[PDB]
Amino acid sequence: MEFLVEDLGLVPYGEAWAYQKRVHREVVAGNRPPTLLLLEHPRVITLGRKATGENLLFPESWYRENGFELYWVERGGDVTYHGPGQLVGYPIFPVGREVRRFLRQIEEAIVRVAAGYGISAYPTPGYAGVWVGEDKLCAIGVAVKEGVSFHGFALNVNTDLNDFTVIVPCGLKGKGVTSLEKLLGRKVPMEEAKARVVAAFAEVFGLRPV
Ligand SMILES: CCCCCCCC=O
Repeated sequence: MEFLVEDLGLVPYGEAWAYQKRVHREVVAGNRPPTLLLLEHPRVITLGRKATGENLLFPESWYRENGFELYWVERGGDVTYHGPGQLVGYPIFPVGREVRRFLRQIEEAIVRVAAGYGISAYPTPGYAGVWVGEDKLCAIGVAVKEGVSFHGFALNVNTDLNDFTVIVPCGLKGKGVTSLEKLLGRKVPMEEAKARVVAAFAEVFGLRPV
């Protein structure tokens, strides 16, 4: 019937990760409703299941020297970047066995958010995440353990898109990355993007937000 939204604001990746795991435990135990965490991270690169050292353009020592944190994680995908101005959403939801369906629902929610801004976005038949033309507006990479999801999505609102140039994803993809700011030619308030994401999730999943 319901999902809980928690706005964590700006939180370091490591502690936010530990929080994800604690939230996940409670949902698995049936002691917390499905939970959508909304937040930002300080500049961080994460390397998922498919990731290798060639997903990094520079040596990894360079990243830490230049203001990035770097972590190896168990989510789908290879490399991604999170940083200020990017709305990171961690839906920690009792999805069961239907992971592909859950991914499609996240995609749909993001497509709805973009539509609210007058932007035509699509999952694309062939590339993970949500795209506007040849550019990726939102990365998506989930993990599921004991039938409950963690990690999630990363919607570019006012992201510093220049920070993506130092990472080199592998596989089938479009040409670039984009943000609501870049597409609209002006910054979009983070509090507003959060509200619209909540509204979109409520609609797609058919749950009332608390
Ligand atoms: C929380 C968003 C994670 C997105 C990871 C997708 C990377 C694709 O290869």
